[PDB]
Amino acid sequence: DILGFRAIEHLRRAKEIYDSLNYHLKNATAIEKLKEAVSMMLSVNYYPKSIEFLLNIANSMDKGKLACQYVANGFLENDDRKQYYDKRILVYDLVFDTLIKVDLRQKSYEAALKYNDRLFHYHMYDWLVSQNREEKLLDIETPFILPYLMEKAGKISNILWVYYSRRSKFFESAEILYRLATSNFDITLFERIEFLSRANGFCQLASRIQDACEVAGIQGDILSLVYTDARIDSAIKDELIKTLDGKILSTSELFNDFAVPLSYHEIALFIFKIADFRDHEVIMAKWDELFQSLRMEFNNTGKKEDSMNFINLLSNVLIKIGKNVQDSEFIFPIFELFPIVCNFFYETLPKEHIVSGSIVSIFITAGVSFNKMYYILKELIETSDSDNSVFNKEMTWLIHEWYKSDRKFRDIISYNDIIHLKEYKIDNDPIEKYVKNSGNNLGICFYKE
Repeated sequence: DILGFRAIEHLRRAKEIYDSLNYHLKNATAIEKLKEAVSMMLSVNYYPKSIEFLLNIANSMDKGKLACQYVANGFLENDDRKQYYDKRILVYDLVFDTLIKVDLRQKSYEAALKYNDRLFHYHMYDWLVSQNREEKLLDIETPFILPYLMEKAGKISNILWVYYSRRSKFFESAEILYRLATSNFDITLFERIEFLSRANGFCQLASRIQDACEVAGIQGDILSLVYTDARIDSAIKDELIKTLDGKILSTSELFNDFAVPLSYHEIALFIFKIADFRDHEVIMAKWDELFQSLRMEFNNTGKKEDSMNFINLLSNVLIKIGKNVQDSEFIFPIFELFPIVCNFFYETLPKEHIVSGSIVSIFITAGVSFNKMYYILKELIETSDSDNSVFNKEMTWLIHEWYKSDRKFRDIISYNDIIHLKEYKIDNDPIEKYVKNSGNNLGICFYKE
């Protein structure tokens, strides 16, 4: 009571004016009263040691660590008495209310920070996030910053856009953006992926990250299609869109709840690759649909235009999904597929609109090497007892396409020994001949630039 009036006087004399400052410090050791005392401290620019004062007082009453236990329950019953917590917050708030006023102003911040009190920092930080000084957190090097961010991990995206940033160590950063992308709060794919584009960049984890990138991408495709697709209402779309941007989904869900009812057959195919499906029948069953749908939209008038136009778009669709699934031999059985393609070509287009090379150029452009494409075709020719009039024209086009594309190839067979082959034959084979003399070493795979 009186001791308080005396302390207030000790600070009153200081105001009229270092000694009285010490008399105020000691005066403490001995609520709205406690505010007043400070207000006068500051009149003489007494901030830094004012804070310590306030803090020391906060620690002097709890003496100690009882509030901490109250929080471990965070209860409304007496828990480890709430009173202690409710008290310190008031002091804390005053430490903030004063910090605000410092708006040489850095010597007052590095006091609070450079001061052992978890609860305080936990609350200083909370106080920083409130007035959006979130980025300032990224400039804090206290032993209590780390845990704080960790605990508050799960607008938390700020805490996390703060965390993966925070970590200048890549492992930890990535492990964060991963969960960031696989989380529950609404976060568009474009960011879910940029989280992965980032997370990936830093690098079992790789495993789960890549998988994610892949499945995510598929949704992006399905999503892009739902736009163009005219079989949908914009609200349906939207509902769907909500589901697509919103998270990564079970493949079977992606397949059964989308690719099928929406007959996006390329998708289902690409899915097959990632999931590592192999059942030839079902794989081919899906290829069949692909071609059969393609057929529906075509308009055969016998004109050289509609033919080419379709040839193009057809070659286009194929090369796309081709690039995506070519590296798989079960999703991309070139031996079973190339025929079917040619077949698809003639079964639809006027024979006179089909040019030698139109079919094979697709696989080549898809990402298949000249080397692989060659042997498969050669087999296809010597395996069948039929005419092979079609494959021959293609092979003829292919060999001519290789020579004029690879110097390494012209270095084995002369321009003379190439202009001869107008239609392919096992004995006319310029490659077969060069092998019966120099060996079967055609050098590394030659792809299309």
